Amino acid sequence: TGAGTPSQGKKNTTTHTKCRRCGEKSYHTKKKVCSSCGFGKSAKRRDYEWQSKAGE
Amino acid sequence: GRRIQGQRRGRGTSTFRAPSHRYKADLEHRKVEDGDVIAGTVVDIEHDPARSAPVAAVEFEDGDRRLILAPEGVGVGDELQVGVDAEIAPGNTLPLAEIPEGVPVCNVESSPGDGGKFARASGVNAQLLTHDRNVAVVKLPSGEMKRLDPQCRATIGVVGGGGRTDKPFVKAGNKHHKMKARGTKWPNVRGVAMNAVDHPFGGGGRQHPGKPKSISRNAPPGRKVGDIASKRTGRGG
Amino acid sequence: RTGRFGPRYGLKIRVRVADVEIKHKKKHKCPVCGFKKLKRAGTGIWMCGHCGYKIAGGCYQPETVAGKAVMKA
RNA sequence: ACGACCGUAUAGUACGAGAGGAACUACGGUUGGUGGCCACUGGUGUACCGGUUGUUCGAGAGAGCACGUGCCGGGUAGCCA
RNA sequence: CGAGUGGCUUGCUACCUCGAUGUCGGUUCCCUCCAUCCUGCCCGUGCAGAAGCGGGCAAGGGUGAGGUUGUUCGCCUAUUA
RNA sequence: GUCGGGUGAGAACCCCGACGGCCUAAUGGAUAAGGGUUCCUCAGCACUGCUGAUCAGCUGAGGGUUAGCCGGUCCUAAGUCAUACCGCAACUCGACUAUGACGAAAUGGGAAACGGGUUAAUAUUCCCGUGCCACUAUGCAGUGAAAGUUGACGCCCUGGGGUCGAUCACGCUGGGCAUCGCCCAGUCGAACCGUCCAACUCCGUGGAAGCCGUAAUGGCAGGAAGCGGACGAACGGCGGCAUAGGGAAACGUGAUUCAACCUGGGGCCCAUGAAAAGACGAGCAUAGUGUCCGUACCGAGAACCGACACAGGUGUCCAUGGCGGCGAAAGCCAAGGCCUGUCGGGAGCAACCAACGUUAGGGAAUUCGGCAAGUUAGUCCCGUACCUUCGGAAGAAGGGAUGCCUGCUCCGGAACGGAGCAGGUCGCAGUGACUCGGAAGCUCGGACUGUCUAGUAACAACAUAGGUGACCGCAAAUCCGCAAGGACUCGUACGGUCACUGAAUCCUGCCCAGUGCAGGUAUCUGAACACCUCGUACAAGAGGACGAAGGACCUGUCAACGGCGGGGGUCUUAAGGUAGCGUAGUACCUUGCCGCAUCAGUAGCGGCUUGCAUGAAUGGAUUAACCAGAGCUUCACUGUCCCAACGUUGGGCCCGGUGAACUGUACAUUCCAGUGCGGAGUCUGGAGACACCCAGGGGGAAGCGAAGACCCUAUGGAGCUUUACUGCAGGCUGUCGCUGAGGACUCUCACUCCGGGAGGAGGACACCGAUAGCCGGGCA
RNA sequence: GUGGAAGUCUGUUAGAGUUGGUGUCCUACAAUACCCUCUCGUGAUCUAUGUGUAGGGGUGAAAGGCCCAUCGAGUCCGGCA
Ligand SMILES: *C(=O)[C@H](Cc1ccccc1)NC(=O)CCCCCN
Ligand SMILES: [Cl-]
Ligand SMILES: [Cl-]
Ligand SMILES: [Cl-]
Ligand SMILES: [K+]
Ligand SMILES: [Mg+2]
Ligand SMILES: [Mg+2]
Ligand SMILES: [Mg+2]
Ligand SMILES: [Mg+2]
Ligand SMILES: [Mg+2]
Ligand SMILES: [Mg+2]
Ligand SMILES: [Mg+2]
Ligand SMILES: [Mg+2]
Ligand SMILES: [Mg+2]
Ligand SMILES: [Mg+2]
Ligand SMILES: [Mg+2]
Ligand SMILES: [Mg+2]
Ligand SMILES: [Mg+2]
Ligand SMILES: [Mg+2]
Ligand SMILES: [Mg+2]
Ligand SMILES: [Mg+2]
Ligand SMILES: [Mg+2]
Ligand SMILES: [Mg+2]
Ligand SMILES: [Mg+2]
Ligand SMILES: [Mg+2]
Ligand SMILES: [Mg+2]
Ligand SMILES: [Mg+2]
Ligand SMILES: [Mg+2]
Ligand SMILES: [Mg+2]
Ligand SMILES: [Mg+2]
Ligand SMILES: [Mg+2]
Ligand SMILES: [Mg+2]
Ligand SMILES: [Mg+2]
Ligand SMILES: [Mg+2]
Ligand SMILES: [Mg+2]
Ligand SMILES: [Mg+2]
Ligand SMILES: [Mg+2]
Ligand SMILES: [Mg+2]
Ligand SMILES: [Mg+2]
Ligand SMILES: [Mg+2]
Ligand SMILES: [Mg+2]
Ligand SMILES: [Mg+2]
Ligand SMILES: [Mg+2]
Ligand SMILES: [Mg+2]
Ligand SMILES: [Mg+2]
Ligand SMILES: [Mg+2]
Ligand SMILES: [Mg+2]
Ligand SMILES: [Mg+2]
Ligand SMILES: [Mg+2]
Ligand SMILES: [Mg+2]
Ligand SMILES: [Mg+2]
Ligand SMILES: [Mg+2]
Ligand code: NA
Ligand code: NA
Ligand code: NA
Ligand code: NA
Ligand code: NA
Ligand code: NA
Ligand code: NA
Ligand code: NA
Ligand code: NA
Ligand code: NA
Ligand code: NA
Ligand code: NA
Ligand code: NA
Ligand code: NA
Ligand code: NA
Ligand code: NA
Ligand code: NA
Ligand code: NA
Ligand code: NA
Ligand code: NA
Ligand code: NA
Repeated sequence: TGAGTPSQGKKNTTTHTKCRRCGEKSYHTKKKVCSSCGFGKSAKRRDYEWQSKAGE
Repeated sequence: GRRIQGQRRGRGTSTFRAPSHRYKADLEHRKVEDGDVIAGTVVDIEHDPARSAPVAAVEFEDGDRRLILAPEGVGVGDELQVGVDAEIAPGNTLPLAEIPEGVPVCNVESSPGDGGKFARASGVNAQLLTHDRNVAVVKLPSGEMKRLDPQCRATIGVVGGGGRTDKPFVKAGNKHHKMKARGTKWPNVRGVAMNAVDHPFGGGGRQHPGKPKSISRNAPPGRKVGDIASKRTGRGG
Repeated sequence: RTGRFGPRYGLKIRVRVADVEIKHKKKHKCPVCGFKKLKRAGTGIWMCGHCGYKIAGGCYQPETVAGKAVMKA
């Protein structure tokens, strides 16, 4: 079975959804954790220094 | 390379775990204040998914209902007793001290009150040889002579289900069904059939181990494969 | 017996399956009553269809060579 | 756009102790190639005609479908070897 | 032993192509060369004849079917001018 | 699809009718996920729609989803999270232990709803009618009340009860057909309330010594049959519901086979087939309450995922519509759906191409190879070799039969079930289409079913049972973690971990020198602390004594890595190839030699065999069965071939509409020769050459496509290996701290483990922290 | 005779798989498709949903296979010009 087009057919599972905390469609309803703001994992907001160029 | 199979095991993932949730009871000797008065009645004989051997359901005088590591010859209705003054019949449990030397025993405690550790598999049995006020010498199924505190409780008789090993599985399918009831990864791929990256025996234009198979006791996990600290190998001599 | 296996598995494997299972299915003499109405209920479990007595025995035989040594000692 | 071979007469002759055994020429045919043609034989021929299985149109009659003819039997013209 | 011709084999060289000129064999279809296997015309013969052997001119046409092998090559069979 | 017609400025494709078709586990009906308004109405055509459009899933504007009794909600599953505890330099990190919570919408468990009607669009939700559940309140009853039952369960075989459906018989109602008298549709009616009860179990009676009983097993003096009784089922029967409802009408009765549903019996396990909430137990009247969330529509060759209205992918239920037949098979046909797998018009419609039919005579000559195609085919009777693990081989092979019509027989309660008989009779052909094996032999491999390179490898590779060796008594062996801790383990040697070989059968020789592992070890070697000497008012430093693991040394071990020769009638380096097998899937010489087979056989098979360079669990030999595995032979078959032809359908060609891409330094009508960085349309010399266009098959542009994947080069990269260099985890061992009392010893008080506790075991060791030596491609 | 076992047989039942055609396609219907052929089809079976394991780590009946068209070390951003 091709890993391409034919394997795209079974994709009717919902995972990422609109987050209650940040509003981004990044709340993983299976994990109950937002990949965008960290809701469900961290009280503090998810943020990293690598989201921008080192000197900026 | 990559961690070998023996290393994936330890992590305790689903594939390597025993279907505990599908198991019945943790077979252990009952706790008795003292006196021995404790006796109960066999109510039923069930199959133990964890040992592929029968086990007996018992109702005790003080209302307690617990499964028990059943020796051969226990039937519904029989009355079992557990304590210092328990009669000396099959199925009854009492300290090695109170047991007459020369009698076959099973489910022996390593230390008084641990609920039994030795001789619990199908048809096996320990052999109480010597007594004393300090040491009770028992011979375990492996043939070893073990010195035990005479206060160590045990059950009279041999474990039920003897001879299980006598019949061959005949087909992969039967192994399969048995394996599905144990904490084990099956089937087994030989190291020599793997890639160098996956196992110290892997690789090569043909199949053979790289070095000798006898590995030192000091070898680290990932390398300790083959014949571990073998005192010898083969059959000759 | 082993005939369900067809020409598969070889001599020893199926000869032992027949041997074990023939003894296995033999009429067995009940320990409580004395009637030969003991049948295997499952692995290591036996019962008398006559009185209903359910016993603990060998895996393919109600009595094992070792279980007998117990009675004596 | 023709190449080549076999056979007959020549002749059981010339030659030759014998065994054996030609030619010129004239004929008949075959093979390969070439161009064309379909009276003849042969192929096709889901034009056509018949037989018959299953099913549907109530039966009958007459029909549809079964892969672009259900299958079987016959086959004109044309196209072909 | 000496003198050469060819550019099919094999080797040498590293000029051409590494921002790629698709491999061997086979097949199919076309043209060509002659150092001619057959056919035409000839010379010599240790040329009686018949059957050959060797040579000259000559490239018009022909040079086919099969068994083993991927084979090219080659070995083998029966036909063949 | 076609002919008519409707609407419209405009109609091949929007709508109506007829005629003609397509889909039958789906192209029908209901839905899960997922989509998200795509649903309905009106108005439109700039966009989207493979052409057009008056149409639309498009554009714009409105409208549309109604629940005590359908879901959610509640319960608990694998498992997840939160808090506490502990770890960590630390956390948004981390295992355990407690507590709490979360975790099932088709498809786990579960209090209660049916029938009719209605809208453009909802409907067990609204309306009408009827019914039901739970809680609460009032009243009567009741003292019972929590033990127990239920929820609640695997795989295989099977009996009984039984509804719908389907069919048969006959009657009634309506329809169709028009030589008969046939053919089609209907003939209805719920939840619920009440009642009936087969099976199972049990009781009394009875008293079987051979009877009772089953599809089968089975039952019995420990009491069989029979008889009487207790308990006791359906989504089933029966009555109500119902001068409800529905139907134009009639508004039936019996039967068979019986999905659903109910209830039993048997067999299997080295496999044992959830849990909890809840319900029952535990009466009745009347009344009140029953909130919150979901509800439209699609559910797919246009509403989902795949960039698309994508030939792909995507779960559940309808498995009982008719004929057919073994059949949920083919073929044909209903109900229902559709003509939207959405561009059309024209040419006897050429060449060429895709799918395909048929080809005389020959019959594998084709080819690496029978690739492709073909042959055979269903059912019954007869009959069936070698070999074999006795199962099989086997549908071996081979031979015969097969329709229709008339009248019958047998099995059975019967079938619209099955098996036969006699007679008549048609065709070239009776499994008449359809469905539907070609057969046989030799050799190689793996025993077998199974697994695999999603996307060029399905195999001989992996797995497997079976054989074997290794480690470990559980405070274990093995393994994960930095730690706190953890898997194995609800486990305990008949265990489970680590490896090798790979069913069966006959077997499995010799070698311990090297390497590995393990045991032992007088002596030798062997670090640090402490100790002794020298040195320093101290210190650095030098040296000594003692000496752990380890090494030297000795021993054991090959189903441990591996080895099994040259020479002579021993030497390297331990042994010197045994049983077997052998030109091998291993044999260079090689197409070895002989034989079989053929006209001819680098093939195949058999024998020989000095084996370049076979050989025993790096398993050897051999082997029935099995195989989309490799090679060979025969019969059969045939367009694979001789050698091609004709035909069918879709293209191709012409016309209307729609409308890309690849590629392009320039110039360019070339050809033959030459030359040139040695492979030129463009240079040189000649030759040829009027321009433009249509179709073709692809000779050339070293054609297009891809900064060559081969090869080398770079003090490039990565993955892998090891007795490469250097280090790092980990294991072993000595020492110091925890740490205490009296080269060997006792004790108990820290500390560890067992025990519910009392207490028991162990004990200054172990664990843990620090350090030293050895091992250390496990890792960088 | 009864019984009805089997990693048993036939089988496009459903469903799973993917041998040959080296066919069609190869600016595709499709970044793995179509057709015929073929294998399995009561079991080590197939399948939906839920759930667990995470990057030198998983998972692997072992092909260096698979971990969202990405695997001899996923993807994203950063180190980084
Ligand atoms: C040897 O001749 C190599 C073989 C090869 C190399 C790489 C991968 C597979 C096999 N063949 C070539 O180098 C052919 C090159 C083709 C060049 C065409 N322009
Ligand atoms: Cl096991
Ligand atoms: Cl719902
Ligand atoms: Cl029954
Ligand atoms: K090149
Ligand atoms: Mg992928
Ligand atoms: Mg336990
Ligand atoms: Mg078995
Ligand atoms: Mg498991
Ligand atoms: Mg294995
Ligand atoms: Mg490999
Ligand atoms: Mg390695
Ligand atoms: Mg091997
Ligand atoms: Mg090996
Ligand atoms: Mg037709
Ligand atoms: Mg080219
Ligand atoms: Mg000449
Ligand atoms: Mg010429
Ligand atoms: Mg609409
Ligand atoms: Mg409109
Ligand atoms: Mg919940
Ligand atoms: Mg449910
Ligand atoms: Mg609707
Ligand atoms: Mg709806
Ligand atoms: Mg469409
Ligand atoms: Mg022919
Ligand atoms: Mg041939
Ligand atoms: Mg040939
Ligand atoms: Mg074929
Ligand atoms: Mg009868
Ligand atoms: Mg036929
Ligand atoms: Mg061979
Ligand atoms: Mg195999
Ligand atoms: Mg592949
Ligand atoms: Mg295969
Ligand atoms: Mg393949
Ligand atoms: Mg193998
Ligand atoms: Mg074993
Ligand atoms: Mg094994
Ligand atoms: Mg084993
Ligand atoms: Mg030979
Ligand atoms: Mg050996
Ligand atoms: Mg010029
Ligand atoms: Mg390059
Ligand atoms: Mg290379
Ligand atoms: Mg490197
Ligand atoms: Mg503890
Ligand atoms: Mg390295
Ligand atoms: Mg099978
Ligand atoms: Mg099958
Ligand atoms: Mg899953
Ligand atoms: Mg490899
Ligand atoms: Na190896
Ligand atoms: Na020359
Ligand atoms: Na180039
Ligand atoms: Na070629
Ligand atoms: Na010539
Ligand atoms: Na040849
Ligand atoms: Na009823
Ligand atoms: Na039928
Ligand atoms: Na259209
Ligand atoms: Na199978
Ligand atoms: Na050795
Ligand atoms: Na050694
Ligand atoms: Na060898
Ligand atoms: Na197979
Ligand atoms: Na043909
Ligand atoms: Na060209
Ligand atoms: Na690499
Ligand atoms: Na029998
Ligand atoms: Na296929
Ligand atoms: Na990585
Ligand atoms: Na970067």
